[PDB]
Formats: sequence, C-alpha cells, structure tokens
Amino acid sequence: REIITLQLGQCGNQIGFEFWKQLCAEHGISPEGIVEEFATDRKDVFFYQADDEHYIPRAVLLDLEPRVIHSILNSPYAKLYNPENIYLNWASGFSQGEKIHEDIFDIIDREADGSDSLEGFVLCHSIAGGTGSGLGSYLLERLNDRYPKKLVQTYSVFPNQDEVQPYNSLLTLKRLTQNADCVVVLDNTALNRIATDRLHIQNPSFSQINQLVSTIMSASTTTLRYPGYMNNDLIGLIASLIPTPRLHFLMTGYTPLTTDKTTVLDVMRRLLQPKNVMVSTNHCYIAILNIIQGEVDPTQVHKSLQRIRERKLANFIPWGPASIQVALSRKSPYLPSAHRVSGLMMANHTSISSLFERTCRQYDKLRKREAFLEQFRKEDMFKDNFDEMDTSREIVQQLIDEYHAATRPDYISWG
Amino acid sequence: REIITLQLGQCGNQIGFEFWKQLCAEHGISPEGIVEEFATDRKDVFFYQADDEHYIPRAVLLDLEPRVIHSILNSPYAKLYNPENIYLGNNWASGFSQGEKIHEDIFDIIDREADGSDSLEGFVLCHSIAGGTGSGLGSYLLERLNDRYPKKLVQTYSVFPNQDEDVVVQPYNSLLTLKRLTQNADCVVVLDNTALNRIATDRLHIQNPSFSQINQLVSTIMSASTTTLRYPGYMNNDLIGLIASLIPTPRLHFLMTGYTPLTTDKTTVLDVMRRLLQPKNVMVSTNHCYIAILNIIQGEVDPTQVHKSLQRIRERKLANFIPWGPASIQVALSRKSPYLPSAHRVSGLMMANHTSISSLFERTCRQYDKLRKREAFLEQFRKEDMFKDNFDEMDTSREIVQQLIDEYHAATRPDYISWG
Amino acid sequence: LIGKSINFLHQVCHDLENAFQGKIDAAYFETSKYLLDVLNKKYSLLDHMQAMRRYLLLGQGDFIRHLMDLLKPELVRPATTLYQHNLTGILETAVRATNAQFDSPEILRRLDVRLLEVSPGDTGWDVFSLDYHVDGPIATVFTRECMSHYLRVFNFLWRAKRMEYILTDIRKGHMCNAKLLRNMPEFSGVLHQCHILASEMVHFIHQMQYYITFEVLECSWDELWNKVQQAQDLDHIIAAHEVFLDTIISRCLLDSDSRALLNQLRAVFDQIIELQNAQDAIYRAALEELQRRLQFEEKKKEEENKRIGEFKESIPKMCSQLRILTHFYQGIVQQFLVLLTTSSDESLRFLSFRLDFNEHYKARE
Amino acid sequence: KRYFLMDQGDFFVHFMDLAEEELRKPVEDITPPRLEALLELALRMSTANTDPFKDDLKIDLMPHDLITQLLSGLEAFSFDYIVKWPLSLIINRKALTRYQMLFRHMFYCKHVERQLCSVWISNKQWFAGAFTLRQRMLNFVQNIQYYMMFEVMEPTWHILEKNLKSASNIDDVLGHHTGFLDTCLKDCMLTNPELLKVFSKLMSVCVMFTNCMQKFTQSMKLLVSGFEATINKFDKNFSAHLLDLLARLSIYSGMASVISRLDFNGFYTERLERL
Repeated sequence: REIITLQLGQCGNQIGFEFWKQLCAEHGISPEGIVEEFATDRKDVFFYQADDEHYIPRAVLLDLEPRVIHSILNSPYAKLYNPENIYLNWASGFSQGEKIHEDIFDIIDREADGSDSLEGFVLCHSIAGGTGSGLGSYLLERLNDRYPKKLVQTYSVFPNQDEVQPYNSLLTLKRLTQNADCVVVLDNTALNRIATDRLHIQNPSFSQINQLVSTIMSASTTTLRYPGYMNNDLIGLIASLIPTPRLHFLMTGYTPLTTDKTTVLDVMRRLLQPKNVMVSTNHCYIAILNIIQGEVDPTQVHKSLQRIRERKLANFIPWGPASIQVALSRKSPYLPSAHRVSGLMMANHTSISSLFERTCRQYDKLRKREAFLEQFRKEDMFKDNFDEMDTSREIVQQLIDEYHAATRPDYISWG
Repeated sequence: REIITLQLGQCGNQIGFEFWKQLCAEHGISPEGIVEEFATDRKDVFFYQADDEHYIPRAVLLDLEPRVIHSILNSPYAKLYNPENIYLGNNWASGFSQGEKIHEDIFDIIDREADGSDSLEGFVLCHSIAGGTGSGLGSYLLERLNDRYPKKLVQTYSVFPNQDEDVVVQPYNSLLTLKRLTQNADCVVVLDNTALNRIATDRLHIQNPSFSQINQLVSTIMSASTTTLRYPGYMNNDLIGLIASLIPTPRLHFLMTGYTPLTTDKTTVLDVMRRLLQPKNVMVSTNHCYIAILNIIQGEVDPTQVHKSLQRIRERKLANFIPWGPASIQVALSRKSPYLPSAHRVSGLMMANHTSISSLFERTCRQYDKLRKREAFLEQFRKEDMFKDNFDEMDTSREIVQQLIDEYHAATRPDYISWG
Repeated sequence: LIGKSINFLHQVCHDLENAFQGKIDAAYFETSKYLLDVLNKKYSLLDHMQAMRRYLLLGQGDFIRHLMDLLKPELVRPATTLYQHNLTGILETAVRATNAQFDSPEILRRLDVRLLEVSPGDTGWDVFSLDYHVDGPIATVFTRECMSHYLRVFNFLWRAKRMEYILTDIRKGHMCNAKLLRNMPEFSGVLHQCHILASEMVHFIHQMQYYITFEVLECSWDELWNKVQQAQDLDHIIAAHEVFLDTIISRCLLDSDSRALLNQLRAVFDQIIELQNAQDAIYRAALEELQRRLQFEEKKKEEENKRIGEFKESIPKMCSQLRILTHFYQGIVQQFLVLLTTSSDESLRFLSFRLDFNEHYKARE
Repeated sequence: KRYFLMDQGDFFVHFMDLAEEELRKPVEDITPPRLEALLELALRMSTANTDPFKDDLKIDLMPHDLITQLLSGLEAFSFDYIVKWPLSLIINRKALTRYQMLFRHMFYCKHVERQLCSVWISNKQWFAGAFTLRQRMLNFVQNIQYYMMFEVMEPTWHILEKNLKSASNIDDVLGHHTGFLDTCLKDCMLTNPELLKVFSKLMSVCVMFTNCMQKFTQSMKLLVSGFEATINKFDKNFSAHLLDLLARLSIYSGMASVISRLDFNGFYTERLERL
C-alpha cells in the first residue's frame, strides 16, 4: 500500500509539475518516461510502471478553472503522466468542490485499487490565491469524509506579499489548521531577501520560487523517496515532526541557498544562522528536520550533531523533546550535483505565526470596512451567513496563543 | 568575530579596491579568485571561505552619483569580487541628505555583510577624508554604524587631505569628517600626501600621477601593516589586545605608519632596523617620538642578525620613545606566503601612534582657523547653508581635535598622567 | 595460523642454517586475498553481505516497509492468515515490486522467514522475521548462535519499527482529529493530554528512530564494508564479524552486558504497543461525534446546538482520561534513559543524550 | 611549539574569540564541548590547511597545579603529546611533562589583556589619567608577552637542523633535542627558578583591572570616579614591583632579553636598582 501526489490550483500545480519533472530526472528515468538505459533510491512509493516498463509518474490533478496551468496541460508531459487525471474568491472554490463530491473520491479510490491499496496523499497546494483556496480545502476534506483512517496532508506556500486575499487567507487558515495533517510553508518577501543575495535584480519575473519549493516539499517525503530506514511510513515520519497537531507549520531552508569546502563540520554551523531561514509573546524553535544529502560521512555527522547540540544556535523550547534531527539519504548516481554536502531543512517554528497575526490585523481592518468580498452569486449563496467568518478568528487565534504558550515552560497542560 | 573591512565613496572604491587587489597578491590569489598552489592565513575573515574556493573579499562597494563605478566593475577582478555590494555630491551636506533618504537598501547591504560573520570585531571603512561622497554619505554611514552598533569598533582606513594648495572644499569637509573619526569612530589608520611626496623624491622618478599612483602605496602599506591580524605567530595575532596597547583615550585613536625599504622600486637587517627610526621613514608629516614601534619582519631572515636587531637599534638611538612606562619596540618574525616574487629582499613596517600626527592635526586645524577667519573660502552654498544651524558639526570638531592635540602633545612628553 | 587458514582453499573451495626471519612470515600473502575471492563470489558472501545490509539488517527500509504494507490488512489481522502458499511467495514478489528490484535476481532467492521458537500468538508483530538463509561454506559466518544474534537484531529493529508503525498510526488517529476535525474548535482542549503523550512518543522517537539509523545501523557498517573485500581470511572476517555483530548487539538494547535495561525498556514499549487500541477507542466517541456533525453538515448542504453543550460537559473527563496513563508511561521512560548510564559508554550514552536533545529531561521533569 | 604558546596564531585568535564567553570565566565554569567543536572549525579556518597534522592534539588538565610544568581563560588548559616508537625516542615522559601542562602560564596573559581590552570596548569629564593607565598596564602585559615568545624564534630551528641532521646518532641526538627544547623555553619566564613571584602577586590586581572595571563599565552609568580611585592603586602596585624584579633577575653578563627589553624605555628603566 503506497501514496499519491494529488496536486491542485495554481501554486500547488506549478510546484507539482516542477517536482514531477525534477524527480524524474533525479532517478534513472528520461523526461519522456523511458528508462535511462544504463539502469539506492525508491520509485514505487509515487511512480507506477506501464506494461512496457515506461515510468508513469502520477500527476493526479484535482483543480478548478485555471489561469496558467493550461501550459502544463498542453505539454509532452501529458504522455509521461498519462492516466485520465486532467479534470476540473474563496467560497466559489469551496462550493465548486461540493458539486463533484463523489467523483473527487471515487476516481482516486480506483487509482488506489490501481495500487494494492493507498495509505494516503501528500497534497501540494495554494494558501490563498483565488480558486485554489476553498477548492483544495474542499477536496482534501472530502477524501477524508470518505476515508476516516487514511492520510491527507497539505504542503503550501503562504503568499506574504504585504497584500480579497485578507479573507481568502483567513478562511484557508480556518480550514487547513483544522483539516491538514502537516503543512510545509514558504514566503515571497524573505525569498526576495534571498534573491538579493544571489541576483542583482528584485526577481521581477516570478514563478521561479518553484525550484526551491519543489525539492523541499519532496524532501518532506525523501525518507521514502530514498532508503529511510526508520521513520519511513508517510505518517511514519510526519507524525514525528510534530509535538501536537496544532503546532503543524513547518518552516524551511538550506545550508547553501546559492547551491548551484562544505564538509561535515561547517554545513551545520552555517545552517542555524539567521541567514538560512526563508521567513523573517516570545518565539522558539520547535523542530529542525534537516535531510542531509551528498558525499556525507554517516559516522561523523552524528558526532557533528553532538557538537551542534552544545553549540546552542537553536534555542528550542524549555519543554518537549524539541530538537534538531538528521536524516541522511546517500547520493544516488543517476545525475551530477554541486556543493557536495548540504542540509536542506524544515524547521517547526513559532515565528511563522507573526505573519498570520499581521494578516489577522488586515482582517480586523477589513472587517470594519467590507470594501471587497467580490460580491459573487456563488459566494453570496454559500458564505453570506457572516458567522463563518467570525469563527475564523478563534480558530486562527488559538494557533497564535498555542505557539506563544509553547515558548513558555508550562505548556505541559493545555492553554 | 571578524573584521568587516568596508569601503565607501568612489575614491574609496579605488583605494579599497586597490587594497583588496594588493591583499590578494600578498595572500596569493589569481584574478579569478583561484588561490595559489600552496593552499598560511586567517582567510575567512578577509576572503570568504566558499565551497569551491570562491574567495570573495569582505568589502562593500557603495557610492553616490556614479561616475567611475562602471569602469571599476569592468576590470578583470570582477569575479575575484562581485557579491551584492555595489550600490548608489561635491559638498558634504548633499551626501548626508541623499544617504538619509536612500539608506533603506545600502544599509541593508551593510547589515547583510555584517551578518555574514560570527560577530564584528571591527567595521574598517576605507574612506576618502574630504571627497564629495566620502564626505556626506561615507561620514553618514560612519555615524550610522555608531548609531546601530555603538560598542564594537567602528574603524576607518584613510588618506589625510594634506596636499598643499581633488576637492574644492578641502578643510571644511576635512574637519567635518574628523568629527566622525574623533567622536563616532573608535580606531583609524591614516597616510599623508606630503610625506608620500618627499618619499616619492627618494623612491621614484615620478610626479603628475601622484594621487592615483598613491593608490598603490596606500594599498601596499595597509596590507603590509595589517600582517599581524591575518598571519600566524607566537603572539600579536589579534586586534583587541594589540590596538588597545596603542590607544588609551576615546580620542587618541589615529594610528600612523613607517616603512624601511624605500629602495624597493643579503641586505643586513641591522641597517634595515635602524632605518625605521629615521625622520626619512614615516608617512605622516619637533623630532616627534613613538608611543610604540611594531616591527614583525616580513622579508628575508638571518638566524643571528635577528638576534642582533633589537640589541643594535637600542644603541643607535636615532629617535627615542620618550615614554610614560613600559613602551619598547615590538620586534618579531612573521609568516609570509610562498610562491610570490620580490626583486628587493627585506621589509619591516610599523603601524603605531607615532606622535607626528599631532603636527598634522595642527595642520588641518590651522587650515580651518584660516577658514573661520577669512570668510572668502567659507563655501556658503545654499545646499550647505540651512542644512545645519551653527556648524556644531565642525566648530565643536575643532575643540574635539584640540582635546586630541592636548593629549597627543602630552603623550609626546613624560607628563602623560594628564593633558599637557 | 597459515596452515589452518589456507587449507580451506584446497579442501572446500574446489635457527636452521640461520635462514629464518624471512619468507616464512610472508607466505600468508597466499591466504590474504586468494581465499576471499572464492568465498565471496563463487561461494557467495559479497552477495550475502549486500543482502544483509540491504534486507536482513532492516538496513535499507524500503523492501521492509513494502512487504509490511502489502500485508497491513493481514499482519495486524493475525499472521496465521499467511502460510507457505503466502509468506515465501509474497516476500519474493515484494522484492520484485519495490525498488529492491535493483539487485541480482539469483540473490533475492534466499530472503525468507524464521518464526519465533514457541509462540502461538502469531500476529505480524510479536512473531516475525524476514530472514536470509545460508547453505554451504558461508554458514560458518552465519552459524546457529549468529542467526540467533541476527534474529535478536531483527527483533529489536522490527519492534522499533512496530513502535514507528504504532506511534505514528496513533498520531494518524490524532491527525484524523486534525483532518476530519474542522467543525468543533475545542478538541485540542480535550485531546491535548493525549497529543502531548504522543509528543513524549513520536517526537521523542524521531531522534530515537534516526539514532537507530545513525548509531545502530550506519555506524556498524563502516567497520565491515571497509573490510570484507580485504581482511585476509574468512576465519578472520568471521572474527571481525563476531566483533561487528557484538558491536551491533551492544549498540542495541540486547547484549549480555546490558540485560538489566530490558525490564524497564519493556515497560516503556508495553504502554506503546498496547496503546493503539485504547486511544482509538477514544476516537470511537469523537469519530461518532464527527460523523454526527458531518451528517448534520450533509443535511445543511438548527438542532445541533445541544451536542456542543453535551460535549462541553463531557470534555473535562475525556481529557483527564490519560493523565494517569501518560505518567505511568513517562516515569519509566525517564528512569530507563538515565539508568542507560549503566551500559555501553559511547553507543548508549548517545541514545540517552540524543533523545533528550534539549530540555525535556532536566526541564520537563 | 606551533600549538603551545599560541604560535598557530590564526587558530588561537579564532579560539579565544568565538567561544570566549564560555571560556573566560573567573572560577572553573568552562564548557569544554564548545571549544572541542571550535578545535575543529577554528583549526580548519586557520592554517591546518597547510598540513593536516591535528590528531596529536589532545586536551589535558591540572592534577597538581604548577610544579609538574618544570581559574579559567586564565591558564585554562594544555595539550598532551604521544607518538609511535621512532618519534618516541624523542617524545617521552620527562619531556612530555613539559608538554601536557605548559603554555598555561602564557595563556593567562592573552586572556587578561584581551579581557581588559573588552572594558576598553565598552567605552571605545573623562580624566585621561585613567585612560593612560589602561594603556600603560596593558603595555606591561603586551611587551613582556612580546619578550616571552616573539624573541628567539629562527636560531633555535637553525640550530636544531645543524645539530640533529649532521649527528644522526641517538646517543647525541636526544641530547641535542632535549637541549633545544629548554632553549626554546628560555624566552618564556614561565621558566624561572624564583617564579618571579612578585609578578604572580601583581596578577591578582591585573585580573581586577579586567573584571572590576568591566563591572564599572556598567556601574559608571548603571570613569572620573570609580576608575580613578583605583588608578593610583594599580599604578604603584605595578610600577614598584615591575621596576625591581628585572633587577632581581640580573644573571646574564637572544639572551639578557627580558631585562634589556624593558630597560629599553629609558623612563622607568628601574626604580629600585640591582646596583
């Protein structure tokens, strides 16, 4: 029983398409699905095989009325990921999930019977944007309305752009902080701050952030894309990133961001520095899973970790087994790469929630004003009740209060 | 904790740029950033320790109203350095106001290179004292480093604007920027165009070039003096102990330099060592004395004349310390990089408080008295006139330098327990 | 030693005139490499040691999880549902169907099972081992005591794998309580005493599971993969293998030097592998409530307000319904991992110090 | 001799700096694991890239204080040295006990001056006699630290070569080496039969010039007063003993360097003379 990459909306599709290109090239497999003819890492968790041994990666789309995805739809990669997958303000997205609620489960249950069985899904997704919000939070809910014991996770960038989005994001927070198993996340403002470190332009052209996100999202499952001996099951590794499923946002980074000598002692001393986190009443670290890769020495990086435990450049919390945890995947031969050790990192962290509180401040500003809820007909049939928006405040505000309370040492109890 | 060797203003981006080229020669680096074949250095502090030996220097490249920066960026050393450090006045007030209204990105660049260390031990601004963007913007950043990072050593490396008779507001800008050095900076090293002139009429058949060729001299001197901070040895490896043994007061921080082998463009170290004491051999302007004499010999070695070195210059007594306590010549050996050439085989250099800097301070101050009294070179433009009320930026600076004069003159004499 | 060691090459593989202090010491060159080619390739041990690190040692994890997940329906449901027309068949199929197909087909054949000696309670957890069985000369490497030792390595690593499966299936019910659970706000306020017990388990065992990775599995391998190509003599590879296997056994919580730990450790593991059914029994109520609120949501797209008041009355019990269980688990975890100082001075000190990475013990205590 | 007496200067400037805040402390209170990670980073950052000869370095600590040599940061640690047989003709107990626990009586100087200088950082009215003593007492450390090691350096190596490389025979080679070892040490007044013991008493106020005045670089607002009331004390605590103890060691007729090198100033050449 194995798992599938359900990919959705705009951002989620774009990073989904980038990893299903990049990971195909990361194995001994050609971009058209033919095997590299010369053919240490694991395909069968996400790939499937044609009768004629062509690699079929599983671009099982579940999206709505796309602005930009048509260029992905009308490409030679349709043939690589062949199997019948391409079919179709916030409440329009959620209600256009409601009108198809049988088929967005049943066809995926057929695909799960196309394995021996499915254990669950790792969904790439848009937080806010337009139609990807509401819809993704519907379809991933439906899957689990029908599957009361499976996995349905939601990794999604957060569009921190200084900013109808102050409503779309708060409704996405109300849903995903009650609907997502685990959430990997990234911000455009600090990625711009990283882009100023590598290029002498303010990245006017966008849609490049995909190159950084797509390997991190799939690093979250790399203990099962590569030989992860322990914590390998999908919940088998994810649950262990988590003290309690309300502290579920997983911030991100790398040793080199300019990753186009890095030996075992310096890559981890570099990593904990404030330069290396791709995001900006007290704040702590809560976890740091770094999925170290390359020409690593696995009988000296544990010694390095022992020294980094005493280097204390990661405060963590005076409570809980909050820690930095190392996950080697040995470098497979199928392609070359540079900077022969790095720790690609996801760190569970408090300080992502400051940006949630800033858009809560924007939401509190807009709730007195009501200048744009977009006034659509489907929006006005599904979410005109004005109780559904007020219940967003308590659901997000408990995430703020729990992340701030976890910085205190008396979090042993609820509060 | 490290030295973030900054460099500011367009002349600063000649002279600091030339310093980093000379330092990459002195460590041993080819123009791409490929290191020399032996690797001998505390490298990371001064050139950044990359993966594939991309040794990029720890220097910024800021200016205002660019007019030579694009020529500097087309030079072959454009991969020896090109981080995100290059970013955009004639009279001092314009650079202050333009930097204040532009500071959101240039200070971000300074803060990013400041965060590119464990911590700062020093911010060494390579700085034109009187030029149109060293004044204003350079001095404004030199204040802002004291506003944002006040206790760590804000530093400068500089040329004193002491050419006789280039900039059209020479003394007015000079004592304006000396407020930022005396008050807001914490240690500074400086050279004099008149001392370099009389040295030129010994070393060289040279003339007109002067300033742009003094780029070479400033850079080779700065490199050869900071050797102790960047090469190993038994002692004196660190800024914090060494520079404090030269600098007592919050004012007396203007170190100056002296060098032996002016015949450069086996030689007995006895004559090399006596030469460092001569009136011929200091690069800043009575027979002034040395508060200290550093001389870690960086040239060729003799296994017994190095024994004789200090013992012999004790006897020749061409210039005494005239001290207050234990001050004596800090001779040593130093490491030197292999594979580099030299036609002339021996060198020795001091950076220290030699007290001649007192006479050079009285030179800028008598020049500013000559401005305060004549009215004819007040340079009272509209861009400078309502910018400040009473020129507290300079008439106080004359008093702050007079305090420094009353201390340097006292340091020259045995009566250093007080001023005078 | 020359005579003892060199004769297997001919048997099974198929001073005096002051002239001493020379070639007599140096004749062992003929043993030093010629034997290790035939006893690694013709009689397989390069194949078999590759199969140990990839499969028997759990030391690739891929094939292991793939078999267990082909058989999730039929190992939790007792393993008696799988017999000779199942077990040996679906093992060899699993090696073809997962990425373990990147290995030589002739070698996969010897990967089979070794059930527990007398154990009628045959669920896929108490009683299981994906053994690798050896006939011919190499049985001197993998003798009867050595296959008892690899059975114990397999048992500790499979029981740690059963802690992964249980503690993360446990959090999969908790994640249902964060995935289905988008109607009631206050269910963190009920389930927190179990969510943080899960923190004293899955989050705690993240550094334990990768401790087992870096210490028990990876650091063992560097002793021997540097060595099987080189080390003189199969009897001396066997000596190195005995020291290597005793190193694994003493990195593990299994050695005769560290038998004292096991009673405390079993008391930790018991409240792990017994808990799944209990904390799922709690979700029976919450799922019932979720399925009730979901059928109310299906009916909506006004009578549901009394169930929130009823849960507001009930929630204080169901939260406190674990306080006693949490600390009966945690007390013996804390005493065990400090009692762990009475054993392997590098390898198990690492277990103690990696697990309490920062301020769990010395601060939560 | 490269690793003793801080001669791998590019390591040691990094060493007593990155982890300084948990090395410097007045009474025990070091955290050795931090400097063990810096022992790797700061060596790779230094010149160990010229030759990877690190593995011989191991940290050692005091069984019985001074006399084995033949507070922390002050005298923090010293380094063990053992080798296999042919180098062990040269490195052996009577010699390696001058290894293991030496250079500690040199390490405290660099600590005490750099800690005094950290006070100088906290202020980059203001009676300059206090500032001048901060300079002056520091020079008493700095120039004797110059004398202690930045004196005889090349000759001892030039001697060691032409001694050992010509001889070839252990019956003389060990004599040449054991002679060379003491010859290198005879700069360092770490080796002195009188223990120069007034300097050890002076050290008790020297550390106060760091810690008590660091405390004052808060309590001056939390130097015209509470510095000043000790400037007169530090001044003639140091200047009395300083300008007698060189005369106490007036033994010699590259040598006579401790005396000649703080005679050199001319003022305070002595105050209580040998003759």
